[PDB]
Amino acid sequence: AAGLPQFGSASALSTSPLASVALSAAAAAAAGKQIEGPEGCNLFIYHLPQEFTDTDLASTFLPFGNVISAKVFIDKQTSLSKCFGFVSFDNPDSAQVAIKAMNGFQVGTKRLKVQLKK
Repeated sequence: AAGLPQFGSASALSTSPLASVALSAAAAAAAGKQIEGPEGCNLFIYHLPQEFTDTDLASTFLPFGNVISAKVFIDKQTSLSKCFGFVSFDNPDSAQVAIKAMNGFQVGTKRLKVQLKK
């Protein structure tokens, strides 16, 4: 071939008669919301297990314009539920107000620690 391939997009992987394929686990990096923006309105919270998603916090504070959310799940093996989420606000002080004035994870009995950083 000419040696000119097209990249940038993930293509489908078909199976082959070769059989015997090595399976490996991968940790995708998806951000609860829109791409990154101007920092200064960001918040780091840590209260709940892996079930804590970044999208919930972003949505709540959303006046917090450019919304970039990520999450950090923590469990020793499978049975430990303690964890934190990361959020990144890129907007006027309004996003800042979202962070100081608002906790980020409520569970029937849990409250997330919202630590503000501008």
